[PDB]
Amino acid sequence: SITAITVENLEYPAVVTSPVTGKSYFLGGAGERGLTIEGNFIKFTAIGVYLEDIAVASLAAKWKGKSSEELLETLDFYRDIISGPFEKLIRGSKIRELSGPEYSRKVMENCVAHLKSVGTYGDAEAEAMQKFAEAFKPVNFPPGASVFYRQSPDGILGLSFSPDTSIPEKEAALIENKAVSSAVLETMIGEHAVSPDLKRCLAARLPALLNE
Repeated sequence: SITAITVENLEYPAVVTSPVTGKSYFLGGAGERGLTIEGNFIKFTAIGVYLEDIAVASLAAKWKGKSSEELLETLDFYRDIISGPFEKLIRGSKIRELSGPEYSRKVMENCVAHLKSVGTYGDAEAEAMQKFAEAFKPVNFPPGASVFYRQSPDGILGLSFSPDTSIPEKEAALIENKAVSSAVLETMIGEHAVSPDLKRCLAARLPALLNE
């Protein structure tokens, strides 16, 4: 009953299933990301956020019967999405070929920013971020290539790279650290998140579901 979303010709299936956890997620939102070079916005990748099907039951309690605008304006709503007792899956597909180290540099920057910001950037998180970086080094993302972030509610971040746009069956690395595990999503729909495109999709699509 939920639609799919195509971003720059890169398609995001309405629903999906993890070959790693066997769980099922539904599309929460999609969008684009890039760089602004002298006023001009140059797109580089498409991003999508999937929420485990059980996420609805969880969110029902506090958000069933809210308006797409009430949601969009309430931070607590997104905190619940970020740190909800379910798995979240984030798929980044490239529009412009970037190397593993190239792509990772910025996101890692935002993750460290968020972590030092909320006072949770210790030796553990630093090392976790080095492992994070380490996993991208041997990789390259030609157009259409994807990166999958599996955010386990158990404080683990699953990392897997795909040559195309389908979910790889094995994960490249597992980052075991609570703070870091949510950092990535935090930089996309958190309070201090730039581009509201994903927040808007979430606020627009969830209401329907939270009623059935």
